[PDB]
Amino acid sequence: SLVTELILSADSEARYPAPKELRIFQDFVKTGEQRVRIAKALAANEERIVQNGSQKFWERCPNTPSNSGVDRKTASCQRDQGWYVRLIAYSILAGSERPLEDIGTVGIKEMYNNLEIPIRNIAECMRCLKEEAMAVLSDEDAQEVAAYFDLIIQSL
Amino acid sequence: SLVTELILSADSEARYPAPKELRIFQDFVKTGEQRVRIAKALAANEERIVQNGSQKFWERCPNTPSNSGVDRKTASCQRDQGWYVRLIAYSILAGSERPLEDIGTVGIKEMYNNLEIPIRNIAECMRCLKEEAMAVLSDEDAQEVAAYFDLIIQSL
Amino acid sequence: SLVTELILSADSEARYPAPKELRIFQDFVKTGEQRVRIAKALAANEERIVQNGSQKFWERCPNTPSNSGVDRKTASCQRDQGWYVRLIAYSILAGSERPLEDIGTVGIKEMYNNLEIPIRNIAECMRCLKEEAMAVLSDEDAQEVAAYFDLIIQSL
Amino acid sequence: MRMFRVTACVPSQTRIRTQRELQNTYFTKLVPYDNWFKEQQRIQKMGGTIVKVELATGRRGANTGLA
Amino acid sequence: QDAITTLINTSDAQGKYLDDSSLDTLQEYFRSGDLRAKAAMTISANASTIVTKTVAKSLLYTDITGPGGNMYTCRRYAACIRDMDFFLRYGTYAMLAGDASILDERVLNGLKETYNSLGVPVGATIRAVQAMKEVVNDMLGAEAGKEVGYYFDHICSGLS
Amino acid sequence: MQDAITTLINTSDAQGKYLDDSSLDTLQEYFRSGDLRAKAAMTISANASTIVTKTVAKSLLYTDITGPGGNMYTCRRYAACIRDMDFFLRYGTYAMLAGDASILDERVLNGLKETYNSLGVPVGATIRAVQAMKEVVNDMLGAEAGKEVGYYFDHICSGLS
Amino acid sequence: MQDAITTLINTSDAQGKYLDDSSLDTLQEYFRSGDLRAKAAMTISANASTIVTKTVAKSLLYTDITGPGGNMYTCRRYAACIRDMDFFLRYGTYAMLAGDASILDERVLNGLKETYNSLGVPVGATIRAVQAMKEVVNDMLGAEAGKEVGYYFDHICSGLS
Amino acid sequence: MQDAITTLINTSDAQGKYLDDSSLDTLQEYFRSGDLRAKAAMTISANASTIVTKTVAKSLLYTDITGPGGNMYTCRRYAACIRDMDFFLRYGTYAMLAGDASILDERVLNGLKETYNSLGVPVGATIRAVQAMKEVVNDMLGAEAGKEVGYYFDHICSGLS
Amino acid sequence: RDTVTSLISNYDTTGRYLDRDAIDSLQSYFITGANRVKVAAMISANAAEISREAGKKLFEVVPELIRPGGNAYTTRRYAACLRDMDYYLRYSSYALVAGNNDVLMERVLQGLRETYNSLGVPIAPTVQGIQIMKEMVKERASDMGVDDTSFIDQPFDFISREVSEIS
Amino acid sequence: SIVKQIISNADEELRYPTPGELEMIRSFCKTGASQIQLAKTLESHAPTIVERGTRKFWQICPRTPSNSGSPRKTEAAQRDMSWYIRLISYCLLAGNDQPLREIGLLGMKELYTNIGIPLDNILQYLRCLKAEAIALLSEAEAEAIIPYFDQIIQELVRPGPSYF
Amino acid sequence: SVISQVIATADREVRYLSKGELDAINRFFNNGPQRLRIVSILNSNAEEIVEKGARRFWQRCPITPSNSDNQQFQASCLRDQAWFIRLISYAVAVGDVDPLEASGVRGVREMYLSLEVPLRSVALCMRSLKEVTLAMLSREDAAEVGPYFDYLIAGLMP
Ligand SMILES: *[C@H](C)[C@H]1/C(=C/c2[nH]c(/C=C3N=C(/C=C4\NC(=O)C(CC)=C4C)C(C)=C\3CCC(=O)O)c(CCC(=O)O)c2C)NC(=O)[C@@H]1C
Ligand SMILES: *[C@H](C)[C@H]1/C(=C/c2[nH]c(/C=C3N=C(/C=C4\NC(=O)C(CC)=C4C)C(C)=C\3CCC(=O)O)c(CCC(=O)O)c2C)NC(=O)[C@@H]1C
Ligand SMILES: *[C@H](C)[C@H]1/C(=C/c2[nH]c(/C=C3N=C(/C=C4\NC(=O)C(CC)=C4C)C(C)=C\3CCC(=O)O)c(CCC(=O)O)c2C)NC(=O)[C@@H]1C
Ligand SMILES: *[C@H](C)[C@H]1/C(=C/c2[nH]c(/C=C3N=C(/C=C4\NC(=O)C(CC)=C4C)C(C)=C\3CCC(=O)O)c(CCC(=O)O)c2C)NC(=O)[C@@H]1C
Ligand SMILES: *[C@H](C)[C@H]1/C(=C/c2[nH]c(/C=C3N=C(/C=C4\NC(=O)C(CC)=C4C)C(C)=C\3CCC(=O)O)c(CCC(=O)O)c2C)NC(=O)[C@@H]1C
Ligand SMILES: *[C@H](C)[C@H]1/C(=C/c2[nH]c(/C=C3N=C(/C=C4\NC(=O)C(CC)=C4C)C(C)=C\3CCC(=O)O)c(CCC(=O)O)c2C)NC(=O)[C@@H]1C
Ligand SMILES: CCC1=C(C)/C(=C/C2=NC(=C\c3[nH]c(/C=C4\NC(=O)C(C)=C4CC)c(C)c3CCC(=O)O)/C(CCC(=O)O)=C2C)NC1=O
Ligand SMILES: CCC1=C(C)/C(=C/C2=NC(=C\c3[nH]c(/C=C4\NC(=O)C(C)=C4CC)c(C)c3CCC(=O)O)/C(CCC(=O)O)=C2C)NC1=O
Repeated sequence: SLVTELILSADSEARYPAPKELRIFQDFVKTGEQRVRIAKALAANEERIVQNGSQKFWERCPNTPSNSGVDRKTASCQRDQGWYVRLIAYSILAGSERPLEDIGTVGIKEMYNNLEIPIRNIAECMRCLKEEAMAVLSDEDAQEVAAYFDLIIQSL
Repeated sequence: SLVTELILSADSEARYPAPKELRIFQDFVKTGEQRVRIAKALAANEERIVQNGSQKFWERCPNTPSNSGVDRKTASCQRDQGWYVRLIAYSILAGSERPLEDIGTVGIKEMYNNLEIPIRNIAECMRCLKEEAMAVLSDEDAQEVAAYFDLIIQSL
Repeated sequence: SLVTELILSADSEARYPAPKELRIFQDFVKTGEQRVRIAKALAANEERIVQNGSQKFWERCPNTPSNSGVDRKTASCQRDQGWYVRLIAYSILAGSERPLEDIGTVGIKEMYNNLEIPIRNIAECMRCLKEEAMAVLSDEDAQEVAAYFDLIIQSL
Repeated sequence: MRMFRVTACVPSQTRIRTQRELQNTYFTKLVPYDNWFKEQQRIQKMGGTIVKVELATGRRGANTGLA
Repeated sequence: QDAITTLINTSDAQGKYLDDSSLDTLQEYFRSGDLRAKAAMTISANASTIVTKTVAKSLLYTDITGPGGNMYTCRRYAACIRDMDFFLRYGTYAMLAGDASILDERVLNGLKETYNSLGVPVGATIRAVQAMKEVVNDMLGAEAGKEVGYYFDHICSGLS
Repeated sequence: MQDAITTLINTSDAQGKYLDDSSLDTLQEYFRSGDLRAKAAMTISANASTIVTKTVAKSLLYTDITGPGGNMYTCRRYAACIRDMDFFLRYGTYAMLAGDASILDERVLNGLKETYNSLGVPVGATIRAVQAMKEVVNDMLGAEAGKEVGYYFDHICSGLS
Repeated sequence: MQDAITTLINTSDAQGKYLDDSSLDTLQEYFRSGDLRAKAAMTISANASTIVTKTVAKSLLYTDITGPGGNMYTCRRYAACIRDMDFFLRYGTYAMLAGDASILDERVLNGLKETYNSLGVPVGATIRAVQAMKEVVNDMLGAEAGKEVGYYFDHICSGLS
Repeated sequence: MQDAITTLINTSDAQGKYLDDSSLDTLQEYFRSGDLRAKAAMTISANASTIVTKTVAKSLLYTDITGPGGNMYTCRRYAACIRDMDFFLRYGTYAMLAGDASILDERVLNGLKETYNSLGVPVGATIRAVQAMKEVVNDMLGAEAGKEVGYYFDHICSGLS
Repeated sequence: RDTVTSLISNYDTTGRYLDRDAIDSLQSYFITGANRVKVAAMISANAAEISREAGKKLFEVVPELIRPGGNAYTTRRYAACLRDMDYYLRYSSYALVAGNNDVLMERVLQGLRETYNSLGVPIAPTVQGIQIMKEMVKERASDMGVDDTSFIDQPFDFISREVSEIS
Repeated sequence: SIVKQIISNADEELRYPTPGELEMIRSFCKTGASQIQLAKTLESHAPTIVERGTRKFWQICPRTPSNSGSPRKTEAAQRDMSWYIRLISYCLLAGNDQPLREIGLLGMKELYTNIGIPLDNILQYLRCLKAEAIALLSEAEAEAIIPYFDQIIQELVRPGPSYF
Repeated sequence: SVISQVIATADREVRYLSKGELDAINRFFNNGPQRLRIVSILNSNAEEIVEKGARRFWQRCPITPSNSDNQQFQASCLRDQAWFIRLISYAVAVGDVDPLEASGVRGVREMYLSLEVPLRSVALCMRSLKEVTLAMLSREDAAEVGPYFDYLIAGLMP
């Protein structure tokens, strides 16, 4: 989160929060209302976000384990899409991508290679979910969400 | 500057700047006009700031080399005060104390201890200059300037 | 002490104390009687040394917390002076400033800044104690005690 | 950051230390999490008996905030 | 870990989103953020002064300070005020974060063992921490002083 | 470490004794197992990633140790478990090819239990998954070399219990 | 590293005065370009792997640089070229987000020509690859941000020159 | 480390006064034993290898702790024991010259017993070795200086027991 | 890189498969390998004698090196020179096993002249002693029964050629 | 052993053993029966080599701690030499020189200088044992075990092999 | 090769090539000619190995860039098959994977990630290439060659 990172940056040179750190903290606390609005919107519409993203991702990339005829694989893909958008909600709530990084996007390649899932297919799907997140959000909301969606993109 | 440390933090872990750091960059970029106004204010009333600060500094402490009757020492004290408020203006403009640190507070004690000048005398003169900047600036500008003033006070 | 530092220099390179180090040993041992005479001399007249040091230091630097009217602060300053001349006698006994450094000149500046007494005031007071030790001690004796006095000058 | 409190004694089997190269082997050391795997592997490579590994800093099952 | 991070951890353990009670907790933190930032400015403004007053009011002119005591010698006085500055800065960090997890991760762990190993007296140490709580309560007021003094009591219990 | 030859040499050398007939025949058994032990080590070296994939699929997936609150949740922990498995399989390959399990004793089981108890990593799920790995290598290597690497998988399972 | 604000402050500090009016005008220019600077850095951060892939595809694949005896033969050297292009792109993005090429001079250009001549790395083909990277980055951000970062790519080419 | 003078200063410093007559009398004792302590150090430094030779001969050789399976078997461990013996002798020399066993308590006895129990070094065997080394220093130094060095060798043994 | 890996790397860098000239050269190296291993064995059995006696012969023919002006006068420098002799003999034996001078290229000639110019070590007594080592290994190889002394000729000549100056 | 060195080198780089390492292992296992028979010849003939070497070395060098009147020094000399041939047989069975180095070359000179045995007399005694082992066993079986005798010999001729 | 690494091992723990290492390289020199003859057979069969392996690879993996309608991708893939066969013959000639490791295992994953070519698909193609080569070779020839195929596959099996 932004607070923990600001403290550990103050901790590193063994000092108090500098003239910028308190300013970033005030920015975070005053944008908190907007962040809570984003989180509420995402938690409300995650179901249709996942459905529309899977629709666009299967219209775009169909050579996937997500649509290889096994319903367990498809249900797992939908659950993973919902989990990742929930992690993006955690990121916008925390003010930093560290809920996304420490849970979703650090061991991502080794894990999804171990699952034998093609990495670029997941990248395509995260791009689909990012586009639908634009489709439901306002301009600042969708910009702040697309931030962490492209974090997921970079991790793949 | 603050953006220098943003780029150096993106460096040394071999990564691109996170959108959280990009958000710090946006916020600094919109506070830039206020910071330019504050620096113009300091470059405007620096003369009276040094005059009144030296006045109150000699009022609270007459046992300094700056008022020992040698006017070259008083000229050097005036010039040190003016240089430091110039550095604080640089810090405001850069959005970080690192110009102020790397020009006037890294080897601060070695220089002033070579100059046979008491450290806490410079610190108390800096407190006087801080109170003068408090007296002449608006409240948010006063907080921003007095924070870097306090940074110098910590360096002593 | 000199003995400890001889042992440490013979250590950290895993060697025996060289013949020259044991020459140092057997000579510092023959230096012993004059060191006991100095410790006894400094212990015998310590009260008058601190009285006359306070006299000259209050004559030369009156802007001190010792002569602010509080006899508790005055008594504490006399206690500090007696403690420091005790440490210098200890350093004669040991043959080096290791007791002096370890007990009184390692965290000297940080402590007296926590106690808010100006550092140069302590330097002037110890210079007064130094010149009274010149007054009360013979020439070789004045040299051996003024050495650790100059060490106290360096720390302040 | 979450730390490991590790006590181990790592012996030398490939070199004779003459008089100064001898340092110590029984060390108790705070180890960062991101290096403890490599330190465990290194002191297993040199042949050390690891007698005590505990979590000095941080809690178990931390999904986030552990560093 | 901070208040937001603990909330995320709890809802990730339970696997769901942040419910309305956790959103109330988060709105509490987010509306306390401004006054916590002001108190952080104030503690960064006069930290050395606070340490000066607390060593004067709690640790000086007892025989702990004089010979045979633990703050005797210049280096041990420097180490003691260093530890006092540590406690002040880390209580400030915990006030900024809203949780004492930073104290439980960096300050309190190992500290009792190390203080008992060096012969540092824990009782006078906890006295110094609550005297710091009193001085910050005096120079900031009731509310912000209450928030930071709660974490000072957390440190006081961790030494205890 | 010790291999089969080094444990035989060590057992004889800690007695001031040349290797005897029982030791010479045990070393003969090692020499005549060497060819299939090398072939099994090469097969595992080829198929290590597939082994770990199938092992985690059949023992550790679609259980609550994977979902939220599970120990294999939060992808870096899944990757940590997969790294643990690559190390388990490579050290089992070392033990099976060397003929002795001492490489396991001095590079896995020393420290592994206390690290897992320090981190809250469940040892029972680790052991069940490691024997599932043993079953996988049994499945696609054969009965003989599969059991030969399964002996050292049993040693990894026993040393964690 | 001296960014635009830092080098501006350095000029005025060497001159000894405050930042003059024209220096404040340039700082205003930087402060109103910073939003598109952050957005361009955001897109480069997202699509860095794609940018390097299409750049190598348009300037370094299907030439004799990738055939035997070419410098991009022997897969480790292809990977070394990929990681050099990644260094070029990320450090040019740092320079664009900073508003001055000091990070390119200090972290990249200060001895890369010596190292590339020492290793026998093609300087001219790296310059062509960096210009192709400038074309690729130009293509998916648009004219303004594209030239704003292509200035730093051209600076990389000039320092390799 | 601390020497006899340093400890006298340290107790007098913790009490808060100059050295009283008893502390100065202990100083007289130390300063008048300094000549023989220096001579004993010269003798120990000159004959270190010989002292370790006779010490290992009269306590450690010809018994099954040097046999197969023993601790000084497998030549590198015997040379490790030689190094430990020479280290103990040199640190006993440092302790004898300083007049204090503080250096041993800081650099020798701090964690040595736990270390040896972790390596499997027989603690009783090296304690018997240190007493034999005490006997060798007794024989080739005399009763007086031999007893003096034997005090710090006893401190080594007690910190090892 | 031995002969095998050097030739393979050359054909890799030009992209060709193995032609019959390479197969003949590889088979030739594999046939000479028995003699190469025999010389490595004799070297590992008599290395101290060969290196030290070559140093002795060099100091007899070049007398000045043990004289006070020379850079092998004291026993510290004498032992350093004999250790250098052991270095040359060991890496020349490595090259004899490999059949290639890559080991010498990266581990003997990687700055030897810079070191010997920094310390004042004379180059030409070093290569003279290298040649004495080569003649010694040649003669006990001929006594051992190896008719082909061509293989053992090459590493010492390579070290001499790369180290010596241009007259 | 060969497998020991291969496992150590493979675990250093955190990689599985390569096909060439496994070819090395299979070739060594193919020669394993032969090397076991080499060790068998060594086991059968070792005390004869020890007794003839100790007689020859005493004749060539009387100033020897074993040749001093004490029976225990004599028994210790035979014990040490038989132990060295035991390590040579271990080297035959392991496939490399690990059980000579690790179990008695590493730290051997300093061991004996602490003991008080002169190492030049040790060198001569080993030369004698090498001679009687050359003359005692066979021709082809000498080529396998006498090089390890040379390996233990080569560690102590090095203060400087003497010339004019 | 075994001889380079045994030289490096003797260099690290400073000594000469001891007798066991000498027997190891003696067995290497004795096994040389068989490696040479099987290298000659691989050079004779390399083209047909590529054709049959590509046919079996497309049978076992039709959704690939090689099997797309773009013939540049197919030509690059067939060139890759020939290059890996040449490198495998290099590895067979050397007796270890040092040409293979030096040229086509180290960094091959990073390249094919930079080319976006699926490394599982390359691993499957090398599996089919292994099957074709083992079919085209005798049982002991298969015993020599198949490990190098296994090591090429495992270098990208991730
Ligand atoms: C006198 C030369 C100067 C001066 C002194 C002054 N000191 C105090 C209070 C204290 N002084 C000490 C110092 C030490 N304790 C140690 O262990 C060491 C090493 C030997 C030192 C130097 C301490 C600990 C105190 C605290 C209280 C006490 O008595 O222990 C005061 C009073 C401070 C106050 O106002 O509360 C004063 C005035 N003042 C001068 O003007 C001189 C330059
Ligand atoms: C002062 C209020 C009390 C006191 C203090 C005292 N402390 C030490 C030594 C140490 N203090 C610590 C504590 C910390 N180190 C850290 O990094 C952190 C930050 C999270 C803490 C809290 C440690 C570890 C030490 C030992 C190492 C060091 O020197 O820092 C001393 C010195 C003791 C000695 O003999 O060296 C003292 C005097 N003493 C009192 O009497 C007060 C009650
Ligand atoms: C969907 C966008 C893509 C896809 C999905 C897919 N995933 C799996 C299996 C798993 N996915 C996960 C995921 C996570 N665990 C975590 O901790 C995190 C962060 C919160 C994530 C994202 C896990 C653990 C599994 C394993 C199964 C399980 O949950 O027990 C599958 C199944 C693969 C199979 O064959 O079993 C699938 C299909 N597939 C696609 O094609 C999309 C690109
Ligand atoms: C996988 C089968 C199970 C599992 C794994 C898991 N492990 C960790 C963390 C660590 N595991 C180790 C492992 C080892 N230490 C050694 O010496 C050896 C070599 C043979 C091994 C395998 C280490 C060192 C760590 C800590 C350091 C690091 O993670 O790099 C975790 C993460 C725990 C956490 O809190 O993050 C996990 C998840 N978990 C399961 O549920 C499986 C049954
Ligand atoms: C000899 C008298 C006895 C003996 C010795 C023995 N020691 C070791 C190994 C080590 N000894 C040390 C010792 C020290 N390190 C230090 O820093 C200091 C001061 C605290 C000492 C005294 C260490 C650290 C080691 C391990 C690493 C090293 O050898 O340098 C061994 C080897 C045991 C093993 O390999 O496991 C032996 C044999 N053994 C006896 O039986 C004698 C009575
Ligand atoms: C075929 C099995 C798979 C496949 C292949 C494919 N490869 C490319 C492009 C290249 N492949 C290489 C290969 C190598 N470089 C080396 O140094 C070595 C080792 C010695 C090898 C094998 C290179 C250099 C290229 C770049 C093009 C060139 O030759 O300059 C492509 C084309 C990708 C593109 O976008 O052009 C393809 C398709 N395709 C499959 O379907 C198989 C899995
Ligand atoms: C296997 C590694 C090893 C070796 C070689 C070893 C050496 C050893 N031999 C020992 C001793 C001797 N070696 C010898 C041997 C020789 N006497 C000679 O003059 C020659 C040429 C030799 C060849 C080694 C003698 C006479 C002794 C008498 C012991 C003494 O003088 O102290 C001992 C004494 C302890 C004991 O026997 O139990 C030791 C520790 N012990 C080991 O751990
Ligand atoms: C401390 C000064 C010093 C000395 C004395 C020294 C010794 C030394 N003498 C040496 C050699 C000899 N000393 C001697 C002779 C003696 N050396 C003596 O002191 C005595 C009394 C003798 C026995 C008679 C012999 C015969 C050699 C043979 C040299 C050779 O092997 O060719 C050498 C070798 C180099 C050379 O030949 O010049 C060295 C390094 N090196 C040094 O640094």
